[PDB]
Amino acid sequence: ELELTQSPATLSVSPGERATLSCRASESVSSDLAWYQQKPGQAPRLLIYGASTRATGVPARFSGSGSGAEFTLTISSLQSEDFAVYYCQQYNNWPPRYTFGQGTRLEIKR
Amino acid sequence: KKVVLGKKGDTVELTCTASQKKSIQFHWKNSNQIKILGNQGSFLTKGPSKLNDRADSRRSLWDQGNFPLIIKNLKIEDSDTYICEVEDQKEEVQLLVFGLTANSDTHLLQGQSLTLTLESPPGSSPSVQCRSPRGKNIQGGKTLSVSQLELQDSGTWTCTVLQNQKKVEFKIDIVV
Amino acid sequence: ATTTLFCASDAKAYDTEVHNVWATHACVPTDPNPQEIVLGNVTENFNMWKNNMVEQMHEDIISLWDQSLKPCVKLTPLCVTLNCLINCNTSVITQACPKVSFEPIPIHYCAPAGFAILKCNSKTFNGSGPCTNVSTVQCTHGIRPVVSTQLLLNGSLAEEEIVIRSENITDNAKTIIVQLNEAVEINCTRPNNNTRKSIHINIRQAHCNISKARWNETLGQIVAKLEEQFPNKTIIFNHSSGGDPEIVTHSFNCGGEFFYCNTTPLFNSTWNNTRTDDYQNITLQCRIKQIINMWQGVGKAMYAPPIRGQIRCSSNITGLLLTRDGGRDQNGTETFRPGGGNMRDNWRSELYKYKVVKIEPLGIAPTACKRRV
Amino acid sequence: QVQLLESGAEVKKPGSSVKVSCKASGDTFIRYSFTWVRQAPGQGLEWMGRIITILDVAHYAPHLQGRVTITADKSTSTVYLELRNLRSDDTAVYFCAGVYEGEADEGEYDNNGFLKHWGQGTLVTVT
Ligand SMILES: *[C@@H]1O[C@H](CO)[C@@H](O[C@@H]2O[C@H](CO)[C@@H](O[C@@H]3O[C@H](CO[C@H]4O[C@H](CO)[C@@H](O)[C@H](O)[C@@H]4O)[C@@H](O)[C@H](O[C@H]4O[C@H](CO)[C@@H](O)[C@H](O)[C@@H]4O[C@H]4O[C@H](CO)[C@@H](O)[C@H](O)[C@@H]4O[C@H]4O[C@H](CO)[C@@H](O)[C@H](O)[C@@H]4O)[C@@H]3O)[C@H](O)[C@H]2NC(C)=O)[C@H](O)[C@H]1NC(C)=O
Ligand SMILES: *[C@@H]1O[C@H](CO)[C@@H](O[C@@H]2O[C@H](CO)[C@@H](O[C@@H]3O[C@H](CO)[C@@H](O)[C@H](O[C@H]4O[C@H](CO)[C@@H](O)[C@H](O)[C@@H]4O)[C@@H]3O)[C@H](O)[C@H]2NC(C)=O)[C@H](O)[C@H]1NC(C)=O
Ligand SMILES: *[C@@H]1O[C@H](CO)[C@@H](O[C@@H]2O[C@H](CO)[C@@H](O[C@@H]3O[C@H](CO[C@H]4O[C@H](CO)[C@@H](O)[C@H](O)[C@@H]4O)[C@@H](O)[C@H](O)[C@@H]3O)[C@H](O)[C@H]2NC(C)=O)[C@H](O)[C@H]1NC(C)=O
Ligand SMILES: *[C@@H]1O[C@H](CO)[C@@H](O[C@@H]2O[C@H](CO)[C@@H](O[C@@H]3O[C@H](CO)[C@@H](O)[C@H](O)[C@@H]3O)[C@H](O)[C@H]2NC(C)=O)[C@H](O)[C@H]1NC(C)=O
Ligand SMILES: *[C@@H]1O[C@H](CO)[C@@H](O[C@@H]2O[C@H](CO)[C@@H](O[C@@H]3O[C@H](CO)[C@@H](O)[C@H](O)[C@@H]3O)[C@H](O)[C@H]2NC(C)=O)[C@H](O)[C@H]1NC(C)=O
Ligand SMILES: *[C@@H]1O[C@H](CO)[C@@H](O[C@@H]2O[C@H](CO)[C@@H](O[C@@H]3O[C@H](CO)[C@@H](O)[C@H](O)[C@@H]3O)[C@H](O)[C@H]2NC(C)=O)[C@H](O)[C@H]1NC(C)=O
Ligand SMILES: *[C@@H]1O[C@H](CO)[C@@H](O[C@@H]2O[C@H](CO)[C@@H](O[C@@H]3O[C@H](CO)[C@@H](O)[C@H](O)[C@@H]3O)[C@H](O)[C@H]2NC(C)=O)[C@H](O)[C@H]1NC(C)=O
Ligand SMILES: *[C@@H]1O[C@H](CO)[C@@H](O[C@@H]2O[C@H](CO)[C@@H](O)[C@H](O)[C@H]2NC(C)=O)[C@H](O)[C@H]1NC(C)=O
Ligand SMILES: *[C@@H]1O[C@H](CO)[C@@H](O[C@@H]2O[C@H](CO)[C@@H](O)[C@H](O)[C@H]2NC(C)=O)[C@H](O)[C@H]1NC(C)=O
Ligand SMILES: *[C@@H]1O[C@H](CO)[C@@H](O[C@@H]2O[C@H](CO)[C@@H](O)[C@H](O)[C@H]2NC(C)=O)[C@H](O)[C@H]1NC(C)=O
Ligand SMILES: *[C@@H]1O[C@H](CO)[C@@H](O[C@@H]2O[C@H](CO)[C@@H](O)[C@H](O)[C@H]2NC(C)=O)[C@H](O)[C@H]1NC(C)=O
Ligand SMILES: *[C@@H]1O[C@H](CO)[C@@H](O)[C@H](O)[C@H]1NC(C)=O
Ligand SMILES: *[C@@H]1O[C@H](CO)[C@@H](O)[C@H](O)[C@H]1NC(C)=O
Ligand SMILES: *[C@@H]1O[C@H](CO)[C@@H](O)[C@H](O)[C@H]1NC(C)=O
Ligand SMILES: *[C@@H]1O[C@H](CO)[C@@H](O)[C@H](O)[C@H]1NC(C)=O
Repeated sequence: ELELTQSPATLSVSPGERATLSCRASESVSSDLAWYQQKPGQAPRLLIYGASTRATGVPARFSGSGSGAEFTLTISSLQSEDFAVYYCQQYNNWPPRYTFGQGTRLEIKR
Repeated sequence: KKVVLGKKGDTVELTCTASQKKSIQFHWKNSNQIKILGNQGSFLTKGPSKLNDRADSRRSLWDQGNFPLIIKNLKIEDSDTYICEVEDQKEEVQLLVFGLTANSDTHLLQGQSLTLTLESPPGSSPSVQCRSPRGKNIQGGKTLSVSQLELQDSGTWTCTVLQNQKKVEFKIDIVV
Repeated sequence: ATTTLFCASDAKAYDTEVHNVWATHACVPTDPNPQEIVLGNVTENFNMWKNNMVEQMHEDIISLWDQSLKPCVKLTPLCVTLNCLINCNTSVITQACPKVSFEPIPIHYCAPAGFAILKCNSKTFNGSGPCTNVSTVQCTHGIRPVVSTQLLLNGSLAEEEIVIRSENITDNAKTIIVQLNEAVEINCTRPNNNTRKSIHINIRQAHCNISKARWNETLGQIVAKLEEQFPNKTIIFNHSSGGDPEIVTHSFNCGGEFFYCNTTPLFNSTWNNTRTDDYQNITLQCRIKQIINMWQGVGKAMYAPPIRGQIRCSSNITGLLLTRDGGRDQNGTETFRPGGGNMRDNWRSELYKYKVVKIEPLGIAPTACKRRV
Repeated sequence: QVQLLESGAEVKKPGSSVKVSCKASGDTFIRYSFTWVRQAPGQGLEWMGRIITILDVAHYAPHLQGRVTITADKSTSTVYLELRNLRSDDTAVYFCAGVYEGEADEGEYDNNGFLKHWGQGTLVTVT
């Protein structure tokens, strides 16, 4: 099997600040990585597919890059509705044996 | 020769027989030598006839040695013989499709007469054997007429049509 | 004889080409000094549709496709011996799908130790008719294993005139193999310029070009031969009559790209002694597919998505497969729709000149001697 | 264009069989694949399986093949998830998930492994 590792557990941010994330795979993987969003009790909306192409409706505030093992992500002008759990789900093995990722979350100062 | 019956709308399945068990070439021709179907290697070729979208075949049984002919939405115009050309044989069967119904759709009363309608294929001689749940086993030729249609005559009468010791059952719309 | 024949192709043994890998593991190098012994005044009934040699090549190519293009999902039927609801459940197989290189290589079927291969040399040969210039060899000429429908690609050309071959005419069941005497070219590309994957929630598009000023010449000779078989009727070409997508359109392969080229602007014209086309670049619209129907038996398949760009096929056209539409409704016409699909018919157009025979040496004859006892 | 409609949130004793359905509209059911993602309370997104609508095939994780199976009743356009041999670890939220494929009927298939359309989630809990 494979394993996706996240560097932080949460992400210390603030509104109007830039946020970056990174996903690391246990093995080698090409540009077949998609980034997912996650809101509590909602549907995990798609963000990027293939690590460099936005979906139909994803704003320009969300972007990312990287290949091989490291896979970056950038969030320009962090809005109020952009505070949601993020996920990393790899898909590059045939037959499909991909499992999951850890995921990060934005923080709230309190 | 083998012969089956159609029900004007359902499907039909005319089969060929093979013994080599190797999934070889075969065809289907009408009485005018027109192609309908046929294997071409392992693919399927629909012949240039009036049954393009209606002809079909069960691809999963070719390697066993059975080459059926699946024709959906049967019409009276397709009542014709067909030819099998598996190895060098000329296995021929005949198709006879017709439809049995009535004229008065829904507006009917108690104490009225009933009329039937049969569109037999051109060049045939059918025998309609009516049967009713009340025991009215009406026997006659092609056209049949009933002089009593009351509340007791309710229920879809199953009038079967026999020809060459082959018969198929149908239904009758009776709305009173 | 009904023997096996060892192949003999000029391989490379170093590149990652599929056919070079297959030819290295099961083929021998080509004969550097071939010998064709010309026989005298002999005549042999060369039947071609009952040739058992073509039944072997077809089983030696299926073993190559199971070593070349491994399908991602190989859905194939499988029935159970139950008389008649027959139990016929599918059996899928999931394998890795690496996009590999793909290019045919000319192979040579050679006779084993103890047998010989005859070869006619008549410029017409007629098919299942006995010729007279029979010469023996030990290995056939260059044969490419190209798998295609409606248009026989890369291969040998006719000697002097476009000849037509068919097992039996006027029975509209046997395909008519037409061999050309001049190589009609064809170029099929898609450089890059179409990275648009989907349209709504193009990379699946390609095209081909045929020299109209050159293609009309070869078609003009085909109708000259077909009218010799039917002088009073009218030669009317048409598109396919429907069926599976590998038969309705043209289908060839180039590096895993399974081009399904629509050939309606190539057979639409009706004919007589005069033309009905126009008056250079006939845009033959093609399309890469992913869920195909295997030619090596019943059952679908599914391959990996196409390559990014620069897919070129600098082919040739040596043959042409044509069917016929006869009947009692045929009011003085001749319909020649494109057929093909049976790959055995693709190689019978190549292995028509040969036949595998053995030498029986006994003989009995009457004479005037007598054994002294 | 497409929508999803999960089944009802039903609780069952660990050991029985579980069935989850999902309907759709907006596009023909055999035009694109469908997957299944497991949402456990407080855990991540575990991948259950994937099913192609045309080719009735399925691929799963190595720790679920002896307990799950997916069918796609194209006559009713409703994917099913027969999850038998229920245990205590299997308490999670199940939901369908789809992703469009360009013209798979004609053969222009794409094999999109990502996920775009999602349902809402049915609650599965053992006692
Ligand atoms: C009938 O007969 C005719 C012959 O008469 C057949 O025609 C042949 O058809 C072949 C395939 O259709 C075709 O083969 C291609 O040739 C290309 C050009 O070859 C020349 O260049 C190479 C490199 O310079 C020389 O070594 C060689 O000697 C030639 O002079 C090759 O480049 C092609 O290989 C690429 O395509 C295949 C397709 O699957 C790949 O598998 C293969 O690995 C190569 O892939 C690379 O290139 C593609 C192009 O876009 C990339 O998308 C891909 O990602 C790879 O890219 C990497 O490498 C490139 C460098 O190449 C680099 O820039 C990039 O960044 C990546 O790192 C292929 O081999 C024959 O040439 C052609 N013959 C003739 C004479 O025309 C015809 O097919 C027959 N009919 C049938 C039905 O078979
Ligand atoms: C190449 O082959 C194709 C084979 O499909 C052929 O196309 C079809 O030919 C048939 C034969 O004539 C056409 O069928 C008729 O066409 C006339 C002319 O439009 C229609 O009016 C007819 O429809 C009426 O008649 C039927 C009974 O005959 C009724 O049942 C029907 O309800 C209508 O009242 C009839 O369809 C057919 O239209 C064409 N189809 C196409 C798409 O062309 C084609 O002609 C061949 N090519 C050449 C050059 O010959
Ligand atoms: C090469 O292929 C040719 C066609 O592809 C073959 O031609 C076939 O030749 C035979 C011999 O004449 C023809 O058979 C005739 O069929 C008619 C029609 O039969 C109907 O009527 C009779 C009574 O008349 C009835 O008993 C039947 O059931 C039919 O209803 C007969 O009347 C004739 O007597 C004769 O048998 C074929 O029709 C013909 N094929 C076609 C498609 O026209 C030819 O044989 C092949 N060559 C070789 C060497 O085999
Ligand atoms: C009967 O079959 C034999 C088979 O060999 C035919 O002999 C071959 O004839 C061709 C001519 O069409 C020869 O090609 C020529 O070769 C010479 C010398 O190599 C060269 O100068 C020419 O440019 C041309 O290429 C061929 O060599 C010859 N075969 C052999 C082994 O010499 C013969 O022609 C056939 N008979 C008839 C009437 O066709
Ligand atoms: C190959 O390319 C040819 C290009 O001509 C395609 O033929 C065209 O196909 C369209 C789609 O069916 C036809 O349009 C239809 O016309 C009928 C009237 O006959 C109309 O009732 C329909 O609503 C529809 O508009 C079009 O007529 C036809 N062209 C001709 C000259 O007949 C062909 O479909 C392509 N085939 C493949 C396998 O790609
Ligand atoms: C059968 O298919 C052939 C395929 O080539 C058809 O020939 C094509 O016919 C069209 C007629 O619209 C030609 O278009 C012409 O283009 C010139 C220049 O742009 C323009 O001045 C004309 O008004 C006309 O639009 C087209 O060039 C020609 N193909 C080639 C390669 O030259 C033929 O018409 C088809 N026949 C039938 C009965 O469908
Ligand atoms: C009909 O189709 C043929 C090929 O399908 C077209 O030939 C192609 O024409 C272009 C335009 O001139 C050629 O590009 C040029 O090639 C030369 C030689 O390398 C290069 O130096 C130039 O800078 C330019 O790139 C192309 O090579 C040629 N194809 C081949 C195989 O040689 C033809 O133009 C088409 N007819 C019409 C009227 O468009
Ligand atoms: C060309 O091939 C055809 C068959 O494909 C041969 O035709 C038969 O020939 C024999 C004797 O020559 C005749 O008795 C038959 O009646 C012919 N049948 C048909 C359907 O034509 C023909 O002989 C071959 N040509 C040559 C020169 O041998
Ligand atoms: C298909 O492409 C081939 C080459 O890939 C073309 O062959 C060349 O044609 C030009 C004339 O336009 C000649 O000057 C060249 O010498 C040819 N090449 C060679 C190697 O001889 C061919 O013309 C193209 N045909 C079509 C129909 O597009
Ligand atoms: C195949 O044929 C098409 C149609 O002629 C070619 O497209 C033309 O290309 C020339 C030069 O590249 C242009 O001047 C024309 O305007 C193009 N026509 C159209 C309708 O766009 C195409 O280039 C040919 N393929 C190759 C490889 O040359
Ligand atoms: C496709 O056709 C071309 C010609 O249109 C063939 O090129 C010829 O190849 C022979 C082989 O030795 C040469 O003798 C000729 O001089 C070539 N002619 C031209 C104009 O290039 C080409 O070989 C054919 N392709 C295949 C695979 O047979
Ligand atoms: C073949 O026949 C011709 C006809 O004259 C003759 O000259 C020749 O010798 C014959 N061939 C043999 C090997 O005898
Ligand atoms: C075929 O086309 C060429 C031009 O490409 C032309 O010279 C020739 O005359 C045409 N053939 C006929 C029979 O018109
Ligand atoms: C039919 O063709 C023949 C030659 O095969 C010819 O003699 C005859 O005149 C033609 N028919 C007509 C009506 O011209
Ligand atoms: C075909 O051409 C001939 C002359 O070669 C002519 O007599 C005949 O009428 C033509 N056919 C049609 C349908 O016009």
